Amino acid sequence: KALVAYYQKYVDEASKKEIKDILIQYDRTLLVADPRRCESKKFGGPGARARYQKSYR
Amino acid sequence: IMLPWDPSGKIGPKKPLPDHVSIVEPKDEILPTTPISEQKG
Amino acid sequence: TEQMTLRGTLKGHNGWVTQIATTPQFPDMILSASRDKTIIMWKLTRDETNYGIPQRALRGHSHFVSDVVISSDGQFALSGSWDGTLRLWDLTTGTTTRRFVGHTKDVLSVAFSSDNRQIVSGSRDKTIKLWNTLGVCKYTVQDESHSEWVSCVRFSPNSSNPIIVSCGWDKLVKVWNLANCKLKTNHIGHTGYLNTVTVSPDGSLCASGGKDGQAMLWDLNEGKHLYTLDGGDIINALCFSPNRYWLCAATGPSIKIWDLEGKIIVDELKQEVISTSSKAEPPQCTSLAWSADGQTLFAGYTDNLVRVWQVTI
Amino acid sequence: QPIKLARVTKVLGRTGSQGQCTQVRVEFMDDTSRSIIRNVKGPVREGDVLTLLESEREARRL
Amino acid sequence: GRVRTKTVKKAARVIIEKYYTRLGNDFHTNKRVCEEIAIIPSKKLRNKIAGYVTHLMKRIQRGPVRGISIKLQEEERERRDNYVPEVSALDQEIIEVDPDTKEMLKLLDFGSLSNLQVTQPTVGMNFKTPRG
Amino acid sequence: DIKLFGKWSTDDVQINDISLQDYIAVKEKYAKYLPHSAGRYAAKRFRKAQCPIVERLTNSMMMHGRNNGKKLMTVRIVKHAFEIIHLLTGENPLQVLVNAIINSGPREDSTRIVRRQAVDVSPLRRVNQAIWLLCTGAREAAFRNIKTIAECLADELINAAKGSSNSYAIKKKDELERVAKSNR
RNA sequence: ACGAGACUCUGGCAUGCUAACUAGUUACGCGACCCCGGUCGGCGUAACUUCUUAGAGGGACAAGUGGCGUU
Repeated sequence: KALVAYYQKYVDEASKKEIKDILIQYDRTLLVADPRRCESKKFGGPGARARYQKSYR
Repeated sequence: IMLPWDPSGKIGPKKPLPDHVSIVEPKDEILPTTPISEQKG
Repeated sequence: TEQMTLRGTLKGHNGWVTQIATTPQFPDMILSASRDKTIIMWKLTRDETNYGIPQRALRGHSHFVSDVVISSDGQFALSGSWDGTLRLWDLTTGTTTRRFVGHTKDVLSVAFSSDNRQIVSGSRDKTIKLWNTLGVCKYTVQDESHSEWVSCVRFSPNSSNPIIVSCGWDKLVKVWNLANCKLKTNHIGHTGYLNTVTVSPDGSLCASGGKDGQAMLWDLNEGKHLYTLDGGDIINALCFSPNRYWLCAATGPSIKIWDLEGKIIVDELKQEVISTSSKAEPPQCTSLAWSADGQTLFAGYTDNLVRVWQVTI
Repeated sequence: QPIKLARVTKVLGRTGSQGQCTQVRVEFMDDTSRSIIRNVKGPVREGDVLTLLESEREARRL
Repeated sequence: GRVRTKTVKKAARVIIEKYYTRLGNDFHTNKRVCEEIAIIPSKKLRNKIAGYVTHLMKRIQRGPVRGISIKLQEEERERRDNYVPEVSALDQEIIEVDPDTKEMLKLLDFGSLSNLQVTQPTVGMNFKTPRG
Repeated sequence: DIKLFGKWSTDDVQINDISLQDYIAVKEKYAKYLPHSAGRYAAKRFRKAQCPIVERLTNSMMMHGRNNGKKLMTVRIVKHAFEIIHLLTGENPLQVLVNAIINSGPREDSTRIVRRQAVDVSPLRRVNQAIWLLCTGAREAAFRNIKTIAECLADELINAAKGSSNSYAIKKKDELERVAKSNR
């Protein structure tokens, strides 16, 4: 992202376009942050979704 | 008791209910066709 | 007598082009605002492959850039955006010199003076603010101002008349005095909200287009309704040719140029490789501006492309 | 009998006791104008090729 | 599950019905229309309403919508519904007439017209649908 | 430029089965340097299919509890496995993997539509089942053995690609198809 | 009409805004070590707020395109 930002400001946008293309084509995550964060635990379980073992009889 | 709404904020709160969408009435404006100026000074 | 053509398309926007501002100084360069955060300073190469290539992006606005205008010198560039602020870009280096803060709501329009001294800014807060190039709101119109948004503002190239124009969504064209900072005259007659106002290169008459599709002319010498031209669709942007005796209109999908002498169409300009054949709306033209020499017409549509229109005959 | 290939031209419905089998209109890419309805396990989209170990069954429709 | 609730639709209909001429097809302009001409306490609800407004504006461009009214109502149900042809489909040269319709015109004053072609009667008296 | 793990250049490899050609993502576009990536392949339905099969293998290796989220540790296993495959066979290890995924996927399987009638499989089902089977082969093979994971994973991929029926994956695949013929 | 939704908090975005010696970065000087440069959560002061904090705004609406559907 820093080189793409350097090539935006301090050379032409033709070089920055060319390089953004080659990076995004390979892997989107080179220039875009994954918004995924550790989901909050809830009571009645050891974590977010998983619940504590229900007992019958 | 559910309080009524007042912008004064004395008898109730100042924020309206999120459900309520108060749409203001369009003014009875007349559409012209005449060459009209209003020069002054 | 003839027909316009495409030379090429200019492709370096994600959001669709809201304003194109030309310059007399640099002919191998055009500056266009956009519905994204970018304002692209182009480089016109005139190749087989690409007519225009993007040289610089003026990023900095929070939201949509609605209006851009270049200085007469071609050293600075002023932009008005929906963030509610203005930028004055060092067009050489590509950074903000001055950032003008004062407007409450979205700044829809902005213009320089011919001397690049005065700045007039039309916003959705029913106000027009007068700025210096050092960021001081010298005067604000409040008492007798527009009843709705200020959709466009332009200056008189005639220095003899300290007079500016302002179309609004109140369906009125107001004419202001720069000196005393209160209006000379109102212009009532135009039905439907106004999108655009362009002032003639002379500084003698002005065309106001909007919702009606009725480009009404307005003489600056004596405020009188000269005559009306039927656009057909909604009018988005007008522009008088700098050298020629031609008024241009961005009427829905088409670019409709008239001759001023004979009240008759010269050319209607549309897409030739039509893809909106089945239950699809064509990408409507929203902003356009004639070149330095009045030879080329740059036009930004809603499909994120700047299309060019040069004279063939 | 040979092992033949068929292309999914249309995925009709979701059949099976627990709705565990897509019911699918398959076009034989050998005999390009012969088509049958046929039950398929796993996720099926339009235009993926099935390997049939026999091409003579035909599923009962929804 | 992006179904608009009654609060979104009612608001979006009334906003078109009263402020039709201020709207367009762009979401982002009539988002700011909905900001001005209505006092909506939420930003999310503002967008929902602006969004359905734009959807109904595209529907109005196609044709008239069951739950809204346009000012003329609307150059087709008003103006084009005053359609008149050159000559009426009634004004016929040769009007075909049944022999028994000729009889009830004979027991009227109008026993002899010029422009009535009395036809041969419908032989094979068979006009019902078979049972079961 | 040039690829995989250092040293297993992708294009070279033919996907023989035109049925699985779409859902065995190995070649041209999916040529990445590691079996590691951010992910998002399990957000939408078929996004799984556009994941490079070496990352699929790596993910499906970390199983039986104690290994869950030890991806770097199974990136390494697959690295050392591809070493062993190249030295023991002399082929491009990607080609050996692809051949195994093709030969290891059951082509039709029984289900409950009683005495459970037979149905066909999705090509994606075959890829998923193939990866599961030959990983479950490698995992079972190595348990309480002096043989390592990288050796067992290599030997499973060889004997599967070879078409041996001495592999765990090919024996269970033949066993599914045999039960499927038993009720068609 | 209540309930659902709206709402509130929270996660993700802002090289736009507001600012900071109880938060930094970058420059510069000083000092250490290696053969101009490299290292330094060694020391200090000159701009700035990207990183940091938390305020105001913005931002997403099935909005754009193609399909299916009383269209």
